Amino acid sequence: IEEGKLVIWINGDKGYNGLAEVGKKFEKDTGIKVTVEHPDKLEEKFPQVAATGDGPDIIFWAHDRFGGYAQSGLLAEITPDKAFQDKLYPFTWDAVRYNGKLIAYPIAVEALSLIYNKDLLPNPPKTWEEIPALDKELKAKGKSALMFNLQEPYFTWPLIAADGGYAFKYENGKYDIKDVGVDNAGAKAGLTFLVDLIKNKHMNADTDYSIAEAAFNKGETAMTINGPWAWSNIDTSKVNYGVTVLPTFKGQPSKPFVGVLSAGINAASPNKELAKEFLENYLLTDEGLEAVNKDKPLGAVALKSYEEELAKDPRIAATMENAQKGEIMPNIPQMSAFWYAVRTAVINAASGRQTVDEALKDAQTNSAMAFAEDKTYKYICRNFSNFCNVDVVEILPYLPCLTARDQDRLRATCTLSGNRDTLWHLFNTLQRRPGWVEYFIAALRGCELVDLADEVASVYQ
Ligand SMILES: OC[C@H]1O[C@H](O[C@H]2[C@H](O)[C@@H](O)[C@@H](O[C@H]3[C@H](O)[C@@H](O)[C@@H](O[C@H]4[C@H](O)[C@@H](O)[C@@H](O)O[C@@H]4CO)O[C@@H]3CO)O[C@@H]2CO)[C@H](O)[C@@H](O)[C@@H]1O
Repeated sequence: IEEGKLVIWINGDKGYNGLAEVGKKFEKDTGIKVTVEHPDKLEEKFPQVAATGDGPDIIFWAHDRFGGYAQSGLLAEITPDKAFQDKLYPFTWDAVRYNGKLIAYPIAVEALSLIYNKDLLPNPPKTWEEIPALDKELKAKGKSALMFNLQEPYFTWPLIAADGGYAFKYENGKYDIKDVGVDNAGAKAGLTFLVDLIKNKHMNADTDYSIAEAAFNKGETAMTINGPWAWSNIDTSKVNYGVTVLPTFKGQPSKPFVGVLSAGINAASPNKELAKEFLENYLLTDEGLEAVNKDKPLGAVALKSYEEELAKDPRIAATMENAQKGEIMPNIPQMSAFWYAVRTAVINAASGRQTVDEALKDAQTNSAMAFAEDKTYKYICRNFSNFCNVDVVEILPYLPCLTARDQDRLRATCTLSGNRDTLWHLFNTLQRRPGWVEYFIAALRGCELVDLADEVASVYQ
């Protein structure tokens, strides 16, 4: 990472050109060049490159990713004084507080809304259940009722959660990792309804972000589901649109997962004070946020002074109405595994590779497995010295989850670097492999390391 400049990563659906304008003004005042980038998969690349001390100085994503980054030591603790904290809504700071520390700056609150074409549909439906018949009628004039992105579970979550789906149960001050709601009756009813929409040819399983967007902005579909960032493309299309509350399902509100766009500082950045100055004194001002918002709308901003004006816009009131009905996402490290499991479930059920019941059963099983394995791997790392009696060569015969290639590599590592150094690689390789914990417990018992085996079983439970 280069000292004396700032490199920023933000998602390609956000106003990165407006952000670049804030960076130019920063450069004008400070002499520090700001490069804004929107890499593909930046939220997956970040933890890869940052672990090795590279990456951007500043990373923007919704807050659900940041607990995972913070647990890995990838983020600097942010240090706004009390006066600056006072500028932003307390509930937005709560989104970026992880184990008692502020780990990012909150930018804006995002919730999905129903966006509809007033010329095709002056009175949008209050319920999901009326969408099939509306589509049939619209199909008669060469249009459709509703298209939205079916490739990302974020857009389908509001419907899965409506009748009772949830990610993690919050109870007694904490999210319960072992109480997960993706395979209860409410979750199945929501996904079943979506699957039925597809089975009945009211939607297409491969509709994605760009397909849904093009159709809506060209007047071909009467409704879409999207967030505030999509509004400026609709503005330039001259579709006459409204933004309103999501349709209800089974008489209950759709419950979108609410994201706080947040900006974290790379723990490896040599430019932490400059990054703090940029974020506090340039971005989180009326002018900084205006510049970004004018490019792609941010949603309900964290900055009170600016939000007082945005709150007067019906599209923002609708956003916050949908937010009230949904839930702020957890920022916990288990969030990414939850989302991966739900993505697979929705795509498998929509495409017909699995029934809804198969798809959600696997989502529940596979996410619980992920949480438990990640926790065990984290425990092995923090307690490495407990495991330094483990002899890599002795343990390999009991680890059939390792491929022949894994075994040869580990042998070579052992030859070049010794057993202790190889143990780290052993654990790192195991955790990328299916069913590793059971076999690792077995392998420890096979080597007569019963207390160690029991200690692993205990953490994995
Ligand atoms: O399965 C391979 C795919 O994996 C990658 O996507 C993952 C992410 O890495 C996870 O973080 C998660 O994504 C969440 C996201 O964290 C969450 O904030 C929300 O994202 C919204 C966002 O808040 C909003 O601002 C706007 O940009 O839309 C986003 C959704 O498109 O919801 C996401 C889940 O949909 O899970 C996904 C897996 O779904 C990788 O990037 C993919 O390319 C890859 O196919």
